[PDB]
Amino acid sequence: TIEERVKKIIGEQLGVKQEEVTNNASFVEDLGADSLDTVELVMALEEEFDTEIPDEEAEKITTVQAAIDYIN
Amino acid sequence: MRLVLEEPFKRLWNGRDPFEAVEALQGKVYRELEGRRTLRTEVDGRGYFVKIHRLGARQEWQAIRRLHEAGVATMTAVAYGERGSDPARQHSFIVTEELAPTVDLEVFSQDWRERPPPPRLKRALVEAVARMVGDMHRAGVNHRDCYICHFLLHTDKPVSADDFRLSVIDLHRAQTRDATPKRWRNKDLAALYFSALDIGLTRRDKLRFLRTYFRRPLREILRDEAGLLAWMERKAEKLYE
Ligand SMILES: *P(=O)(O)OCC(C)(C)[C@H](O)C(=O)NCCC(=O)NCCSC(=O)CCCCCCCCCCCCCCC
Repeated sequence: TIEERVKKIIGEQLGVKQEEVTNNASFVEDLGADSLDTVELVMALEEEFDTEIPDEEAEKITTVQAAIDYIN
Repeated sequence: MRLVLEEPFKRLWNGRDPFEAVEALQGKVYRELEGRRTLRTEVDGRGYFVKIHRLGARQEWQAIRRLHEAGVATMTAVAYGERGSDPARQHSFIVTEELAPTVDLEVFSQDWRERPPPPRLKRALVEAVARMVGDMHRAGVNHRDCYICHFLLHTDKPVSADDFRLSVIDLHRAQTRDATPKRWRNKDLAALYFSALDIGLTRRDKLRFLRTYFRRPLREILRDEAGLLAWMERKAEKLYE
């Protein structure tokens, strides 16, 4: 199922515990990510869902909710 | 004097002056850039490109030879020659086999902006070029005409993200050393990028390229190549019009 996959990737990618992966948490300030990690996160999403995210959309993926919204 | 003959021209020019024989080969003739010459010819229907200089064939020949040593897929050279009393003003030739059926990557990506390919196929091609160019550079060869059109995708089989092969072609200006100076590395990388501004590469398709090209972490690349990458991005902006 998809709603969970996104949560799992952010966690395996950002090295944060699943409990911290909240739809309200922005990666930069809440999950300890810097710049590039978000992008490596966006990439990891592209690669797990075998899709492509346009640069306009990928720059709007700054929170966990932002991430799930796009996949669905 | 330098001369290497392979089949079919080894027998074909047995008791023949090969420098005469290349000039006697026939077929669709092309570029005549001051003494230079290119023509397609067939021997038992195969198809070969003939390049005659009367800058010479040496550049292509040593690039092709180094790339074969290094395992980088490229043209195969069946005939090569240099002669002349003035080592500067030599008469040279080189005949390469045709690679076919192929489609070059510019044509292949012609309309990715509007007919988007499968993402995985796309990234596999981006990465396959990153590997070849990196491999080329680490083997001491800089292309000098490193554009996507000089990479052949092989169409003798159906192409998928899991199964496809590339060949790099046109090495007529390629420089072969034991180590590729960084300025020359960067020129190729610049040219490869500018040839690809119109195929819908995301920012991440370009980072994917850089990582595979350098075989270094992304964070180190963005730090140590910062000025190169900022220049390329600035040129690429102006070139977009
Ligand atoms: P934070 O740490 O503050 O910043 C984050 C970030 C992303 C690192 C930073 O903002 C940044 O440095 N740039 C912003 C956008 C970006 O993603 N830049 C990097 C990519 S652009 C680049 O690096 C310049 C040139 C691109 C590299 C060459 C591309 C080669 C492509 C050729 C491929 C051929 C195959 C084609 C198939 C047919």
